Amino acid sequence: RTVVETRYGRLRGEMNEGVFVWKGIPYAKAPVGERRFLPPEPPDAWDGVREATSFGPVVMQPSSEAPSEDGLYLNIWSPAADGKKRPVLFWIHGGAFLFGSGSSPWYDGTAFAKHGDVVVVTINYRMNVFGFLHLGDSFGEAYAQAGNLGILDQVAALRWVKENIAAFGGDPDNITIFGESAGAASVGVLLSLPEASGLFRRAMLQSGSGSLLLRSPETAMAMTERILDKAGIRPGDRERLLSIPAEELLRAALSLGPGVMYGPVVDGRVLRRHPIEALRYGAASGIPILIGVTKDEYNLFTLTDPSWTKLGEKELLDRINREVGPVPEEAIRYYKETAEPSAPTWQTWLRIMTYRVFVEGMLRTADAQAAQGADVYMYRFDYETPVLKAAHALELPFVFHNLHQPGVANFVGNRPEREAIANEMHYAWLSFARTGDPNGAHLPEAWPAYTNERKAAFVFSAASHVEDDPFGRERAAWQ
Repeated sequence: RTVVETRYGRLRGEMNEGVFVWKGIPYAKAPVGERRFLPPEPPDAWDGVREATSFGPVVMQPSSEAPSEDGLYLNIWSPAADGKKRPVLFWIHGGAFLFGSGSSPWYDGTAFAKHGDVVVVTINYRMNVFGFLHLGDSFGEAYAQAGNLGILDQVAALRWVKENIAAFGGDPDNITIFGESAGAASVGVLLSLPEASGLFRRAMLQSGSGSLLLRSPETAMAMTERILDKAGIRPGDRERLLSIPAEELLRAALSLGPGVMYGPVVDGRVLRRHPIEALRYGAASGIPILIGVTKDEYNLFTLTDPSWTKLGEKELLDRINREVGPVPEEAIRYYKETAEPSAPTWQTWLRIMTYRVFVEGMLRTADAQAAQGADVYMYRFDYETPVLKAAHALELPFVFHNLHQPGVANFVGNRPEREAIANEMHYAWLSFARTGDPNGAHLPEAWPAYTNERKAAFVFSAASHVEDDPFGRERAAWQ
């Protein structure tokens, strides 16, 4: 029962906690050598039973084997490899398109599989300079898609599942794609992608949207120019581009520091238009979504960049305007009125960042989908949970019910309470993937669908409840 036959050959998995797991399955040919910076290609078939008991290496990233360009692998968890057509949850990890992997223990699919009788798939996709180096036409038409290779890898993994998941006990016609932060931005992009249309039935976006980390061609090209200089690669020198060692190319890129931000590029080749705008044109009509945000998420960014908490009010405001401005005066007045008397100054203003980077994107996405007539379920995660990371969503452990897993901010205190919230989110996510509706007795009260009329959203906290148009006042302040 551990051996499964796919279109490319047989795979041997292993038993774990009562469920079956297959690790390190290649979903595309290794993008090394002459295949570097090129779209993903179908993996080569093999004879015999390939071992799928160990995770494959993770993609190149700043550093269990060592990171490698040969990291296009996926992992599968299932109650049993049969023909029960179970819902399929396809996870796209976050990490600012810079680091991370589907093999990280906090994404272990055992709980979802065991508690919901669903199949779970987690993947790796090319990141940073290997997956998002926008070359444009600088090195020829063959590399015109280099700026979005990470997205293309995700699509290639999705096609592999659509084509082979049935053998692992999953239903190819009931795939729900979900992700957090950069992973949610990836979901947002795929929702708008013609090439991915029909590959999945539903989507869930946790603290992210198609606008998160999205770059314009001009912006992306400017970054590429700096990277190539640091790497000693002359524009148009395909030879050096392909022979430079992976570690050296990665070091060159990282030396630019957190100034360089990776992400999808509306390059007119892979992404023809803004991911959210596309939704307005029906790119994802008929695709239900569950979407939400982590309360005051940008505060978490000050942990990685303390500079925000050491700027004068005027000096802080200017930095915000530079990054997400222009900020209308109506908005400023709103934030001064809602400020917390006991909280430091920067916390008042950083709320502008939380809104522009996370809330607006979610609201635009929900409004676009609702306008198309598709069901939308919106939420705000308020539970205060403890904490070196690039992205800062906080729902993950509760959604995956991986509170035990190592690496997780597992600290003493409120065990029963942490369990209650997990039992609410875990099962609501399972219900959405199963039937397109997160409702059930696992929720203290009904979670109404998001409509322009009521704009209802579920609030997950120690005492979860429904709130009508909670972002209303704030939105009005800007619009």
